Amino acid sequence: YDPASLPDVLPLYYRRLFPFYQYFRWLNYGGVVKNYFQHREFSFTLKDDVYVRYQSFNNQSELEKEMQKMCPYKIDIGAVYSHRPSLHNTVKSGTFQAQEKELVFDIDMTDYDDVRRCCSSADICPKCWTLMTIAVRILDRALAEDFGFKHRLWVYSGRRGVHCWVCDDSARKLSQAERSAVAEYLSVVKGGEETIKKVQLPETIHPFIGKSLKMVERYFEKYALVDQDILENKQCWDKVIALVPEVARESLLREFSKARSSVERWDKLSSCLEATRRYSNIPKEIMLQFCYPRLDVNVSKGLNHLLKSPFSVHPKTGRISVPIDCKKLDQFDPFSVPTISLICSELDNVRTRDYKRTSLAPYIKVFEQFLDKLDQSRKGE
Amino acid sequence: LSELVHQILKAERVVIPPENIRNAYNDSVHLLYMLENTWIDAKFILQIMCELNVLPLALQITNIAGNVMSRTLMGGRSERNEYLLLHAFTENNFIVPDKPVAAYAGGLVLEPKVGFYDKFILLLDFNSLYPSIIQEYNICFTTVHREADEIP
DNA sequence: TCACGCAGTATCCTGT
RNA sequence: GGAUACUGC
Ligand SMILES: Nc1nc2c(ncn2[C@H]2C[C@H](O)[C@@H](COP(=O)(O)OP(=O)(O)OP(=O)(O)O)O2)c(=O)[nH]1
Ligand SMILES: [Mg+2]
Ligand SMILES: [Mg+2]
Ligand SMILES: [Zn+2]
Repeated sequence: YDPASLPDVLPLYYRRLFPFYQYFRWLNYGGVVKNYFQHREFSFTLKDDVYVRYQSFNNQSELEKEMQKMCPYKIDIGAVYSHRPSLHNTVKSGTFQAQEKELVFDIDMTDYDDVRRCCSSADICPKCWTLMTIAVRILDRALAEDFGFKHRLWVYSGRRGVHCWVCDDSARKLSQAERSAVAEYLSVVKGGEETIKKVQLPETIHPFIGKSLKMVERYFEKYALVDQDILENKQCWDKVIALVPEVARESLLREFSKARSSVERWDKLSSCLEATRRYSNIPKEIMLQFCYPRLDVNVSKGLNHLLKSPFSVHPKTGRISVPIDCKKLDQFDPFSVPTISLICSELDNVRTRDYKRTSLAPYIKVFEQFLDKLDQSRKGE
Repeated sequence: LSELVHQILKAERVVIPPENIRNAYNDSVHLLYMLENTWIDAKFILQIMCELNVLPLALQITNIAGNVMSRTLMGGRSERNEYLLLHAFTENNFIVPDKPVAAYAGGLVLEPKVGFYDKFILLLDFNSLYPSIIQEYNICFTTVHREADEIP
């Protein structure tokens, strides 16, 4: 993909591929609340990194128009305000307030850098994507069981991670404090680059942590012991040794000198820890420190946060921010995600059904199913 | 201005936040909207001026008193009466003073019988009380004998 | 360079 | 004791 080719393709996509009808269905939420779509904030990033916010639109036609006119490189969705953002200058000071917004989570592979060995920075590979695969299951289950949020849209971020939009009416009316509470409840791996032991579970395992460890276990052997090989050599297993009390460290080292496979080393570590009881949760702390999602509480706490819009185009990879089907999560491949160049090649190879002829169709289908569920909830209620 | 427009013209005026005028220099639509807001504010000011009859009333008051119109429209009461009496005295062959380079008892408020009354209450009020007192008893500079705090 | 009078009700505070 | 408001005429 040639990023110099981005300015050539962006218009066509925004003209014949961007799913505006479903997009308006989403952000309009069945028209129940008046001025809901009209008070939504958008922000655009144009060529040469020119940023504009407090953009609002009257209806789908105005949005389609101004978007096709601007051809933005980035589209971010923001809060629904007390008035129309376009007229925020006209609103008396203090009377312009963000009132409702989806509850959103951003999981970014870059935040896992201190604990992955295959890639670094913005590089991803099939060996590390399983971490995202774990996160979506660990988090989404909580959101479906502990909090009872029923309408959850998971979206690929385009490069390094995934976003989650929780759109239940209750989740859209949550205050800042309630959002911060939700984020802290879901958050376990606490600390920066200056801390080595980032998980310190108490004697009692809270049911949520038990279910997160249960989800982790299913994948741990493949991710950590086979793929990541977190015990390949001394430079790496020294870390895991650094994560357990010194008392057994020596006892482990000799054992790790006689083990040929990291699965064997894990068995040995588990046996040694079991023999050594307050430390019976130490293996769980290691698993969490290598597998549990990291959440930027600043992303989810603030109501006025602008997050990458679904079906955006990644300025560098060119991939489309496509929704991820929860059931088919295990089959999701971030490298097969349609790029803008591929879908423009597909478009120029054959009115409201043009996208069905591209590789974008199944993802718009997943989005349509999610919107159908939202409509059913709006009606039934 | 907002309250004045609300109370006189019976219309709603939008307010441009002070922090948004600077940011409005990012789109043609917003800048034109700002200019139109200024135009609408000017129109509101002119409409308020017309409604109260500020100008004709100022002219009438100035003619009655004898001051300059700008002084009348600057507000205040001392200058108007000053010029009224100046003209009155000069016309009648008098030498007016030289321009400068709770002090006494006022009205009487009867002690009320506080309560609720469900029958007709008749209010009797005097017409131009103090002016009529000045006329009736002939109270003036040239009539009362003052002496440079007792009632003359 | 300025600015009308007086009678009356309601609320709130007194460290360096 | 003082200070801050705004009604009446
Ligand atoms: N200095 C001064 N005196 C006033 C003012 N308003 C009222 N007064 C005094 C003088 C009036 O003669 C007296 C009587 O009050 P009123 O409201 O009944 O007015 P007045 O009787 O002069 O005329 P009216 O009953 O309205 O036909 O109160 C004022 O604004 N300034
Ligand atoms: Mg009277
Ligand atoms: Mg006293
Ligand atoms: Zn990798």
